[PDB]
Amino acid sequence: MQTLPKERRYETLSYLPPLTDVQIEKQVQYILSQGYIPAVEFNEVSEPTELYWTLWKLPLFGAKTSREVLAEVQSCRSQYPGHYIRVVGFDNIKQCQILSFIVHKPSR
Amino acid sequence: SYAQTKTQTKSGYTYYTPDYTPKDTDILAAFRVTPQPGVPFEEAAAAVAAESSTGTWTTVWTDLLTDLDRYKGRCYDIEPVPGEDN
Amino acid sequence: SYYIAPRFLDKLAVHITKNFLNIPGVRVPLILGIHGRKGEGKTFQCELAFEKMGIEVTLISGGELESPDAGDPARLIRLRYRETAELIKVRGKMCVLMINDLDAGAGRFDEGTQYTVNTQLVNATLMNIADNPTDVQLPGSYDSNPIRRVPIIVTGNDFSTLYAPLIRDGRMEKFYWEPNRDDKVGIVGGIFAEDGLSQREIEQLVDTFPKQSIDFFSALRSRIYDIQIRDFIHKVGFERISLRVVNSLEAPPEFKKPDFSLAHLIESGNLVLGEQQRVDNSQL
Amino acid sequence: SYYIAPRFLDKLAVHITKNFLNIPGVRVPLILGIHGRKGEGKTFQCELAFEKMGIEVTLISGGELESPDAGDPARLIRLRYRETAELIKVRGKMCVLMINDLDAGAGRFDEGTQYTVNTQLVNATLMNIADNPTDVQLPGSYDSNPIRRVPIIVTGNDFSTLYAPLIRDGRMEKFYWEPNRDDKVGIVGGIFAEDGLSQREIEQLVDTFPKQSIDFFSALRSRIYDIQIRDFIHKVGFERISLRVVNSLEAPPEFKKPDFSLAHLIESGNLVLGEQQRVDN
Amino acid sequence: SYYIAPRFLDKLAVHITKNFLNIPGVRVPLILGIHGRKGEGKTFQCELAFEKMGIEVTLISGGELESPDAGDPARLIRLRYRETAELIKVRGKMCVLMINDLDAGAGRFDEGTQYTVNTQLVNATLMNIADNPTDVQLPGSYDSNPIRRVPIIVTGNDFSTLYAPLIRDGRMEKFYWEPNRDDKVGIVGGIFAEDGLSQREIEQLVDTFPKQSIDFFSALRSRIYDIQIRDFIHKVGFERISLRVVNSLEAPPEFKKPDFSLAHLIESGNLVLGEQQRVD
Ligand SMILES: Nc1ncnc2c1ncn2[C@@H]1O[C@H](COP(=O)(O)OP(=O)(O)OP(O)(O)=S)[C@@H](O)[C@H]1O
Ligand SMILES: Nc1ncnc2c1ncn2[C@@H]1O[C@H](COP(=O)(O)OP(=O)(O)OP(O)(O)=S)[C@@H](O)[C@H]1O
Ligand SMILES: Nc1ncnc2c1ncn2[C@@H]1O[C@H](COP(=O)(O)OP(=O)(O)O)[C@@H](O)[C@H]1O
Ligand SMILES: [Mg+2]
Ligand SMILES: [Mg+2]
Repeated sequence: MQTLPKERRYETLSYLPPLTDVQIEKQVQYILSQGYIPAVEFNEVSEPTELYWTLWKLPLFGAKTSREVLAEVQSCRSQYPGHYIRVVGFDNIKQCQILSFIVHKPSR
Repeated sequence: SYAQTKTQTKSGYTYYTPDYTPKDTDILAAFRVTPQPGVPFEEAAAAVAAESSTGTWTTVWTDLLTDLDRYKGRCYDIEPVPGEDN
Repeated sequence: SYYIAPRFLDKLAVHITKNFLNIPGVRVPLILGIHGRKGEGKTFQCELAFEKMGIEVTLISGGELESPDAGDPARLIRLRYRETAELIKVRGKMCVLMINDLDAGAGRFDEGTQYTVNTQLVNATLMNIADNPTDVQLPGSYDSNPIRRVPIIVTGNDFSTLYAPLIRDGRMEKFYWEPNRDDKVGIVGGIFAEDGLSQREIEQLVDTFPKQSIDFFSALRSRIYDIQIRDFIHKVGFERISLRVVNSLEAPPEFKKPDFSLAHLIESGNLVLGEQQRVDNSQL
Repeated sequence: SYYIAPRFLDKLAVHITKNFLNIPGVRVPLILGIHGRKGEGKTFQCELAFEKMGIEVTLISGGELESPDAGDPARLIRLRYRETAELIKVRGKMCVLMINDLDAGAGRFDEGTQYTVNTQLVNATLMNIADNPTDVQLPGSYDSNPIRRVPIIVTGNDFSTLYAPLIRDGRMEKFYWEPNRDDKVGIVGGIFAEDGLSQREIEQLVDTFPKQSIDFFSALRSRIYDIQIRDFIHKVGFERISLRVVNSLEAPPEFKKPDFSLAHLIESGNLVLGEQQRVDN
Repeated sequence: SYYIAPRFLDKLAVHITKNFLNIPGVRVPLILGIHGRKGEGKTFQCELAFEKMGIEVTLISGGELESPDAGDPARLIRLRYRETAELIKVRGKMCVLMINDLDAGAGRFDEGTQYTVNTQLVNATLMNIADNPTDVQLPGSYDSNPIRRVPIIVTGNDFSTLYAPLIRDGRMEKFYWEPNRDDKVGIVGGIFAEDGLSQREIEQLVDTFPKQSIDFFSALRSRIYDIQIRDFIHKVGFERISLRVVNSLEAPPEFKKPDFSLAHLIESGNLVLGEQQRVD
């Protein structure tokens, strides 16, 4: 028998081992293949109560390749090293978010 | 002059529509319209259908997050009034 | 049992084996083009040759090189090339990609005839593969991985109507096929080998009809079998000839070997010549 | 060991250096075009010149400039330009983008030929990069960051069949390649350098076949190996020539260097001419 | 300090003046179109003339309304026309809007040989403005108040057949501008004024190439550093030309002012002639 350690979680895909740059590339590729609009969000604090995160620039309406999305994540990461960063996917027809996952956590 | 016929290969990939047929679950409206001098009939009808529904001539980032054809009123028929100008 | 000309066998054997060998300081052409008059035995003798050596063939039709999608015939040649490259790695034998009748694929005839971008891009793609055999890629998938070199055989009627930079000594080895008297005697003799004719008789057959393609003599045998077949149709009857060839649970009809003589063969050959002349001497 | 023509070398070296150097007042063209006759040494010689100077090359295929997606090939060029632009900032040396065989990608064959929207876009993209090399951005981005200038090398067969605004004095420096007597002697001399021929003999070979492309000499060079291979196939046998060459656990067959005499080479040269004459007829 | 031809200036003056003037009984063409060979300097002359006059200019790219992925030409030409009209009131000076390569620079091969959907839109938009210049309407926010009329200039190689109505109506004026000997001397003289060439020298250059575009003579100045660069490469050596220049912290390369002589220009001229000859 083993007792479970107390650890803070971050919604979807937070239980799996930390995502590699190849794995994040594959998840973003899924968003573009379905035809959803990718967007980057960032926040100072991670709380269950708050549901709005400050939008990074604007939604990427004209994205052809997954490399364009990852380049926008790296721009926000270099600017804000101590902020949480997540990737969201807007659907226009259903008018709802389809995928949302955290890509960066505050360094030290 | 040299004219030719051809076969081709293909690469592949908004308010006044007279082709549209009204549905059984639609709200229909009749307007008696009088435009200002120097304004076309089809332009005036398209202006009424736009301004009474959603408006939105210029597309913003918020507008692209939704369907544009789903929530939109359209003009489908123009009929002239007998013995009257414009 | 068919005769293959030694000239034709040597030219094919050398070009293919040379590509798989890596002789240092030798630049080798990837594509072998064979061109000549119609029905001289370009395609047929290839299929005899590949069967003898027991090497794998991938076939591209000439009329396949046009589609309603832009740069889709160009995509096909790359795909078929990569599939052949896998066969060498797995099966462990020589493999050959063969594009037959390329003249009708990517050639311009007159000035009036309107064409499409695909013709331009098919010729573009064939030049690239000839340049870089190891590096063939697909659109949307870029991976740095070398693949094995595959030789290509091309058959055509006329090469004059084809993009010039694609036909040069470095990029493509050229071969003209026009069989001589000795080649004719050997090939025709190979067709009638089972029938049993003397050497002098076979000489006479070529002498009587000298300005003739190989196909002429293979077409000659078909006309000798007419009488036997016609008589068979009559005995069965026209009413129920159909339900006796397609789906019948009976032993197939047997035919005896007709009297293969010089006199009979000559008469038949004269009749075919008359049939050819009729189409040539037509008004409108 | 291969000879590069000084004319060809000096033309490349200036254009590439001039792009990286900044001289006030002077307008410098971004693209250099090399055009001439088939198999005269346009692609081959560029490779040699990029080896001696030791510079990084980004290649684009000719027939890559059309896709069953609208916009897609035009996006390809901008992406490859920016990838080469980053390489300069990282590696710390010259980098060049070469598009080979641009005649069969964008070039209008004739009036008859019908084109799509993709061919329109590729001409439209190349005009933009040639005007604003420092300011290149992808269609629909929020970056807009000044990037490094990258010179472009372009090779083709006929520039007469190529969009007219692209071939302009300020936009593209054109260059015509045609080897002379001295140039031929040098190059052909470089091919047969291991063979061992006297100067007089080399002169005679060029004199015999004066109106010939460079590839023509390489064709006969490679051909002085046919008899050896043919003899090898016969001894092994036709029935087992595939297993003896593909999946063999033996030693590769060695081939002794054939006789390279002027009389034998002229004989072989006449044979190749005879093959071309037969096609021509 | 570039020379302007008197004829070119006159044609611009009269068109702009007459439109702004308010003389009764007189009809004036709104649109002026200029057609000529490429690298004649039609665009360059227009920009210069406006500076001397001091009149504000609005420029619209030919490729900006020709591209399929640009927007809407019909909505664009209207928007630019209104904005130019606002300048007159605020700025208090004459304002002109001009278009370059209306049927060119799109990337298409035809160059007005075959019409497009986009080609039709410009014709439609222009015709509406030419008939009713005083009132121009956007999709929304229709204003009753009139706008000041604005002159339009257009430059190209040639004009399409679709425009023939306007020209017959006399609503459009077509000017064909071709350079002469006197014009050549002026333009060539202005380019090389800073270098310092005698009158006799300038005459010789034009005489060497009697049938040449204006662009060619301007392009000659660029190939003066070629000898210096070629000689420089040799001292450095081919092995390491790149590394020193591309990404190394050293003194930047220094070039002495090129000597200007007629002999050098003739030699350079011949090379460009040869290249252009072989390409076409
Ligand atoms: N060597 C042969 N032995 C027996 N029959 C042959 C032989 N050569 C040709 N034939 C016959 O003649 C026909 C000639 O076929 P091909 O090889 O297609 O000629 P071809 O020159 O390739 O035709 P083109 O130019 O593509 S229309 C064959 O199908 C055989 O029936
Ligand atoms: N300088 C050289 N030294 C040794 N071999 C050369 C040399 N130049 C050309 N060759 C040979 O001739 C061939 C010519 O190749 P290319 O440079 O591709 O010709 P090209 O002018 O680009 O032909 P097109 O117009 O693209 S088809 C090479 O593959 C070599 O075999
Ligand atoms: N009067 C002039 N003085 C100096 N350069 C001129 C003059 N006219 C034209 N040019 C040159 O012409 C080129 C631009 O040509 P452009 O005005 O676009 O001509 P076009 O519109 O007829 O094609 C520039 O290199 C510019 O220096
Ligand atoms: Mg055949
Ligand atoms: Mg080449």
